[PDB]
Amino acid sequence: RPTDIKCSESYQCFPVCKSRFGKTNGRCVNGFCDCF
Repeated sequence: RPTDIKCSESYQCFPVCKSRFGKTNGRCVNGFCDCF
């Protein structure tokens, strides 16, 4: 899902998603993290 976690770049999200939600990967969509 998309979130409201602000980011400039994807490598910011990926570990945050893996840490928080336990998702496989994340990507910065339109300046906000999307985890999947």
